[PDB]
Amino acid sequence: STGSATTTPIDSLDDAYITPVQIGTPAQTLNLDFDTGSSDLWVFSSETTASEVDGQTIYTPSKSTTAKLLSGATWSISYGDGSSSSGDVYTDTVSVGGLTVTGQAVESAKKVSSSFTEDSTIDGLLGLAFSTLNTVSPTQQKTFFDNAKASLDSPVFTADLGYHAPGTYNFGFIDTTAYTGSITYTAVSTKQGFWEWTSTGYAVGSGTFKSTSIDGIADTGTTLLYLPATVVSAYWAQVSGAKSSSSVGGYVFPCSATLPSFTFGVGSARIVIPGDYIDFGPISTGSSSCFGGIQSSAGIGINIFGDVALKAAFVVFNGATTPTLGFASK
Amino acid sequence: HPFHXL
Repeated sequence: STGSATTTPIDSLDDAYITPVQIGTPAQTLNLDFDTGSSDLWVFSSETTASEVDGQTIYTPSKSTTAKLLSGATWSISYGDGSSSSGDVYTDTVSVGGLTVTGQAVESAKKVSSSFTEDSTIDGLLGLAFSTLNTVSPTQQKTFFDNAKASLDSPVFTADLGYHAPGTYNFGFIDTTAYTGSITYTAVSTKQGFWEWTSTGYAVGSGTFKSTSIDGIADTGTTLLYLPATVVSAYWAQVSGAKSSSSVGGYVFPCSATLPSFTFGVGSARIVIPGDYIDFGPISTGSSSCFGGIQSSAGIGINIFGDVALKAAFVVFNGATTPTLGFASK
Repeated sequence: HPFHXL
């Protein structure tokens, strides 16, 4: 049992990636934002407040013959976004790329934040962190990957995000076709329930590599690269005009400037993010200030390797008891 | 229009 589904950016900035998943019987196709930094499968639904759904496709549990109320079961999630979602919960058959899982917990939103309502391309989330994080009460649920694991050929999914382009999520196998050279695997701490790992240093452009341990999370659900104040300061110091703004709330640079690449260390390996991935374009329409894709971790308390870093690598989340994280060049 | 998912 394997599964491969195409993931597609929702905008030309690649703010997020959406993958079609099939829920219910017969199937309802929803486009979900695969989030390795949460643990809840949540969807817009027939129960979602009608003043909170704006062109999103809803899951109607009443048309699924596989769908069943988990009586008493309840969810509430809160992101670092400040994003919120909550409601009640169903079990149902869920298929990703032809990999089918029955009795998946499908948490139906009665309530959703502004941030989600505004985002017409996202029909909900598929959380791919560790199940410890999952929110449902009073009985806590498992994640789709955890539900599939035993069925899979290998208990593993890979992430292959595209820059301005589709890519792929594969389940159950490693497409040796899709990367260059060798995969470097590195230790994962599950202790906070994140794909949490420790990077071995960094280089800015064609500079010297600094060996320094940077602890943070692989998160396909976060757009930007979030690194300590020290490292982020070194990066922008290399771009004439870049400064941290109070107003806009992070580093900006003159759109006419030239972003140096950013190198991160995975073991004795190195992954270069091209300076082009670091461009998030004009902070406002018309503006000649442009938003940087590397920002300070100082106010989140965790360093996040978000889509800007992951899109530059072929990433394996080995979910094997001793979980590991692999990086390859692509 | 960035996203930061916990």
